[PDB]
Amino acid sequence: SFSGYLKLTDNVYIKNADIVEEAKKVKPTVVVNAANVYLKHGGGVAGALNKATNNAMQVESDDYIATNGPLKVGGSCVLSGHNLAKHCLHVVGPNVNKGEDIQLLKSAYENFNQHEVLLAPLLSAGIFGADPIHSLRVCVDTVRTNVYLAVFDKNLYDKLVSSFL
Ligand SMILES: CC(C)C(=O)Nc1nnn(C)n1
Repeated sequence: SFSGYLKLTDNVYIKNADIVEEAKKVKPTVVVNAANVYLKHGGGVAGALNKATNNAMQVESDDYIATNGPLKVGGSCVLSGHNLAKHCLHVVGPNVNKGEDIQLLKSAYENFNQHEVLLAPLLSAGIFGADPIHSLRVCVDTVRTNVYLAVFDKNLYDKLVSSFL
């Protein structure tokens, strides 16, 4: 199962890891994607997860959007995990760089509660523009299921652990 994680709370764990590499190693039941409403997996975690699936995630996602329309900011959908996981939970955190309401970050993390265990990135962090320290705080105060957080950046990982209240 998951190895090398630092335990933050009863149910939240954290590791300085590449979530693609982590997913290929563990093959978790659920890998969380830092998705946008259109499921256009261009950059950040989404671009990296999609590239690891050889674009199969994007092909599946375009069919999902053609049938269902876009997700809501704060919403999610469950699609295939391809070669990374059994399932991919595509969760849309607010993109602060698009002027989206940061208050939707709690709604976004609530989607994790539908899954007993997940491998995930910090929602709205990275290219989504939110403060990752705030994202981790909302994660630990919202998610009640077992979440294994993969933080790519070592310097950010150290800052998150050292500042964790
Ligand atoms: C109270 C408001 C800001 C809120 O949480 N709205 C919401 N959360 N997820 N979706 C979708 N819509």
